[PDB]
Amino acid sequence: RVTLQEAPGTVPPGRLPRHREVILLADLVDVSKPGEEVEVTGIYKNNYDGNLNAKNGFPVFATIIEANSIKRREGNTANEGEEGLDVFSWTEEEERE
Amino acid sequence: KVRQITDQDLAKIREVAAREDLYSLLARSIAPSIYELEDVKKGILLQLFGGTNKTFTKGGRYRGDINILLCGDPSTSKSQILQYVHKITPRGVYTSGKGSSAVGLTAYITRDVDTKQLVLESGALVLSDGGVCCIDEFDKMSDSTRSVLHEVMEQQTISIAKAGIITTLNARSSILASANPIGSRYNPNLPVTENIDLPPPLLSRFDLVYLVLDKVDEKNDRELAKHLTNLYLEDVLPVEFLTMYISYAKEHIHPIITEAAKTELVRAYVGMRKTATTRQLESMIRLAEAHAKMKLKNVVELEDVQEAVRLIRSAIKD
Amino acid sequence: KVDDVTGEKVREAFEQFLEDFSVQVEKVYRAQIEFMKIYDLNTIYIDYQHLSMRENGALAMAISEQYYRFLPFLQKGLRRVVRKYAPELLNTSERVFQISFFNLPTVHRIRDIRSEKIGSLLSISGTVTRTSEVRPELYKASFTCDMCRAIVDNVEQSFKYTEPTFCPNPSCENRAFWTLNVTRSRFLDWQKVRIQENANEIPTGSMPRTLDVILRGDSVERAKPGDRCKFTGVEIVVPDVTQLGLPGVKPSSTLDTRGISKTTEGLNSGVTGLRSLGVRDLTYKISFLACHVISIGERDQEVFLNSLSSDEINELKEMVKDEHIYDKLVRSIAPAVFGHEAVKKGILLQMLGGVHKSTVEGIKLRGDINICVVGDPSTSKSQFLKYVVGFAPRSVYTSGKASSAAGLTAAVVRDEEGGDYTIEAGALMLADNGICCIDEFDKMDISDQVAIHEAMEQQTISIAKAGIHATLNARTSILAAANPVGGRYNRKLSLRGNLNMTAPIMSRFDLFFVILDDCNEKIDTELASHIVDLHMKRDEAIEPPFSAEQLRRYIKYARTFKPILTKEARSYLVEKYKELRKDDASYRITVRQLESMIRLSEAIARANCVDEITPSFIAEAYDLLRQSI
DNA sequence: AAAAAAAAAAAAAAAAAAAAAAAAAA
DNA sequence: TTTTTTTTTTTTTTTTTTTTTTTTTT
Ligand SMILES: Nc1ncnc2c1ncn2[C@@H]1O[C@H](COP(=O)(O)OP(=O)(O)O)[C@@H](O)[C@H]1O
Ligand SMILES: Nc1ncnc2c1ncn2[C@@H]1O[C@H](COP(=O)(O)OP(=O)(O)O)[C@@H](O)[C@H]1O
Ligand SMILES: [Zn+2]
Repeated sequence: RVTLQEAPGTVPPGRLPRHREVILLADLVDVSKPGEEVEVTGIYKNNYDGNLNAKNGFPVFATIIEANSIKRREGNTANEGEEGLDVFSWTEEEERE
Repeated sequence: KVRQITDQDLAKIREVAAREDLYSLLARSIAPSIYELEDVKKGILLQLFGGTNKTFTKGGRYRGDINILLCGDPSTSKSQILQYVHKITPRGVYTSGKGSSAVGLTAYITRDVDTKQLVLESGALVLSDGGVCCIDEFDKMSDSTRSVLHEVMEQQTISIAKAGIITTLNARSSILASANPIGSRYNPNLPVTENIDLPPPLLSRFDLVYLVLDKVDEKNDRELAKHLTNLYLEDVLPVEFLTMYISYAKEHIHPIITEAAKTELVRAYVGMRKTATTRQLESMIRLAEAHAKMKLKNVVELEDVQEAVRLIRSAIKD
Repeated sequence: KVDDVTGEKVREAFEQFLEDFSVQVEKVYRAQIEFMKIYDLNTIYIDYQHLSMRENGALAMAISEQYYRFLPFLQKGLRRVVRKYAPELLNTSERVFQISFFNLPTVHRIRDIRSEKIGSLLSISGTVTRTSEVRPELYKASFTCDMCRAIVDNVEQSFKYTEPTFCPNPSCENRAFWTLNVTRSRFLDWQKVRIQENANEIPTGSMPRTLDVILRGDSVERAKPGDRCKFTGVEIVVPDVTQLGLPGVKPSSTLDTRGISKTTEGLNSGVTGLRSLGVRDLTYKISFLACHVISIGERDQEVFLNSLSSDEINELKEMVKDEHIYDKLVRSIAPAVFGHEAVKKGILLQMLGGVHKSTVEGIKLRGDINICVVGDPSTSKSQFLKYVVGFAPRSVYTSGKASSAAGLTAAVVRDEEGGDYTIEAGALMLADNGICCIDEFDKMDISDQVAIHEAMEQQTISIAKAGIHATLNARTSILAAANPVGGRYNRKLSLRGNLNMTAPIMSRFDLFFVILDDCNEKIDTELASHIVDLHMKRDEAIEPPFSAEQLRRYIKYARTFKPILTKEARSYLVEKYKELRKDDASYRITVRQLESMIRLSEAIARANCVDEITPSFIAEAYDLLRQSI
């Protein structure tokens, strides 16, 4: 399990950031590291929490994201173009070239 | 435990305002204990009314508050003068500038004590909105908090951006301050800048600056000691008329300017320019319009501008 | 089943009000329903004054006094009206509708909140100090019996998770053990905001009072912290659900981390007796539920031409036509000052701006103009800054020395309510895509002068400390005001000797403007006369060719253009750069000067509303550069 | 009437270690 | 001037134990 805060660049200047929880299953563990900036494709879900209903006072639900795809964007400004999860990886014809 | 003025109050206010010399009477009333120093009392009486305030769409808001700085030899009676003007004014705060937080005069986002929550607490400049704020020990105020006053005396607003809160408040107050020099005397030979230990812009932006001097004079020393001992010896001053008159003049009255003020003001400024910055003329206008609010009127004339220029040139004399 | 009679009268009266008002015969509310049908909206707006004239307030006062009990009938009547006049708004791709009231006659403060208005329709005002996330609230629940597998739907919930009691089939006997069908259930947006009293309503000595306002539906995120907002809605009361028997063991009978007040231990009157409570005591507190919120404190040409009206469109195109327009614009800037036309021209060029370009290799070319204005005191240098901050959008004002920890770039501060390191905003950061007006630029701290070495050119701030590492964004133009060293300008020393800035920082300023006053008998008379023509007539003293709004519209229209360079313009540019480099002799002139000349040429071209650049523009930019060196 | 299960009851806080600022001086 | 000096600021609770006394449930 990991926690994603909003990136400082995306956050409007002077406002508090928001955070969410992400569940990483097998084959996706230890890919992301604490401190990096990441892009996650996943499914947005809801669940019932007793404490959340007790504190707020209304039947509100908790949300969490089950991660499907992970792409690293730490230091990358070429995200404007390019296709794929890793732009530093090659195919067979590219190695032959 | 421990407003809504009646018509009779209006009538008595009118008949008192019909006095031949209203200037000197409330000159002596504000500080009964203070002997001599009539000129600083004149300036404070003019400050307590303030020139008219205006904010037109194109040019924007123009200030109508008078700022006064008292400084000089260390054992005069400036602190008692400030504590006198504290009570007369309706809404004001008397806090020294010796220490406290760097934003202690403005908003400071603080954690609530009773509940683990967030509270926005305003400072002393915001809490003196629409009145006169008295600062004591101006020379001990820290280099980092000084800049705060700079935005207060320039734009009359304070902005806070902390803990996810970005907002602006309103200061719109008047600054009366008292300071002390370095050493036991203010030697006239050296100029003002070295003694007072204050940045040139901060001293410059004050509308009136008064120097209080103490020289060993037999007549003055005897006269001072005489009335001091007479006060200690056990044997024309209104009590609350000033507060009601101040409120009436501040809440209902708005003077205007006529060409009679034009003719005197332009030539007076030019004659002063025969090192008077453009700040000087906007200082004369404020003082003249504040004098016009006194001796209750609805328009300025020659007497008000003459008194204003006399005051601002007697200030230059020191 | 027992039914109500007054509720039926209110329901039919609301239907009549919706169907019949028509006062502008326009059918304003039917026009609104048609607009919702075409735009697919989910909320209606009803004005109180409009309702304040039908039935002489008999319906309005009935709705106001008992809004809580009359809302179900109002929605029921709205459903019939929608069905009769627009069936398409009866189903989604049913839309849970909302009714928004506004324009109430009187407003209340937070300290007028008493328990005798609970359930009534009110309007309040306050300053927002905290907002939360947009959480989903359970509106219409759906369950399935564990044994029968029968489906129950539309189980209303008030303040806690409520499951059904009797199975749909009386043959089944089941009191519990249901399974929520989270997919079939309907949800809604939910937000909690904290507000406090205004600065004027606070007494001389007071600890500010607070309140909890609930925003729901389409009203989320419309209130931002630090702003002053007027809310309107219904005053409700919220019980403590923890002692109402919440299903899970997670509540654990009021687990606490802090100590409750001993003063109100037994003093807070709690009611007992109810079977659900048991031997417990139920407690209440007052909160507010809001239905309407108000606040009381694109370079694409085709889309731009759509918004403006026909009269505005014709006026703008007639404005563009005249060839004297440029000479007029420099006169419209800051009409409340005397002289300094060059400063006005520079400010206008700064506001128009230059084009931003990106190379295939990924390096960004700057398109922001920085101006520095210097001179001896009392030269009206601080009036220009106020005019810009009042007239330019997304602009901020600041001084050299700053009291804040994040003085001008950024600071790293721990979370007040979280377990992470956050980043505060300096004046440079709070001005992204805007102008930052710096005053008293001389007395800056060296750790800030070195910090601005990145913001002026790369337009970024990059920090790396123990807590956080980030590359922030500061794409801001800078207008700076500075005083000469020593107090007064010397008319034989250069800009360098009189100023204190270093060559790195000095070379990053596009324009330098030295403004000097002179003490002669005649000009002083004109200046005094001009400054004193004000204070008698606040509006007729100054007369510019264009008002503030016309200039503000023209700037936005002109910024849509993006000029290009012609064939002869490039040759003239390289020739002028070579001549300037020759005249310098490399100490003050670099490539940055050529880039700044390109930027100034593009801005001057944007001024004339021309998409092509003529060598006359480069000549003007060259003259402007030469005038400041 | 007699079993099996399920929570309340917490409370507490000084004393030390590490890191970033905002004032002092050879 | 770049060195040393200096205040100071959150850092804290997620855990416990077997009785003793309550409600359900054959
Ligand atoms: N002109 C004066 N009239 C009356 N009392 C005076 C005068 N000058 C000095 N004093 C006496 O000297 C003292 C001045 O103290 P104060 O001015 O409050 O201290 P500070 O110098 O810190 O402002 C007062 O107690 C006052 O009685
Ligand atoms: N047209 C003008 N020409 C010269 N001075 C003016 C003009 N209009 C106003 N002023 C004066 O200039 C002042 C603006 O402050 P300014 O001199 O810019 O402060 P600083 O020089 O410290 O930045 C105002 O107080 C006003 O009195
Ligand atoms: Zn069943």
